[PDB]
Amino acid sequence: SSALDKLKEFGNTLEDKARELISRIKQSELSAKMREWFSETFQKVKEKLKI
Amino acid sequence: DVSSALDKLKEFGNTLEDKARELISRIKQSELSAKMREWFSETFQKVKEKLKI
Repeated sequence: SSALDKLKEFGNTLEDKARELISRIKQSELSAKMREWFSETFQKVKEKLKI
Repeated sequence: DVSSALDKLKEFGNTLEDKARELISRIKQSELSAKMREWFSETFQKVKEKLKI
């Protein structure tokens, strides 16, 4: 059963890496959306108070 | 187009998770086969030993 249990460990590492990836994608998305929001808000404040 | 990029990676990650689970089920299917192949061969061996005797 050597090739089988080797494949089972493989499936489990894959599953864990997929979930890790998803979490990092969402944290990056949160980071990017806050960057864009902050910058846009700043620019609007700039625009409303000239230079 | 960053938005479409992160979304595509989200979709990839979700599918990879699903395929990993399917892989594990396929492995348990082969496990069943291997165990039965052993049970059949061993049992037949005994049939021979018991009778050839």
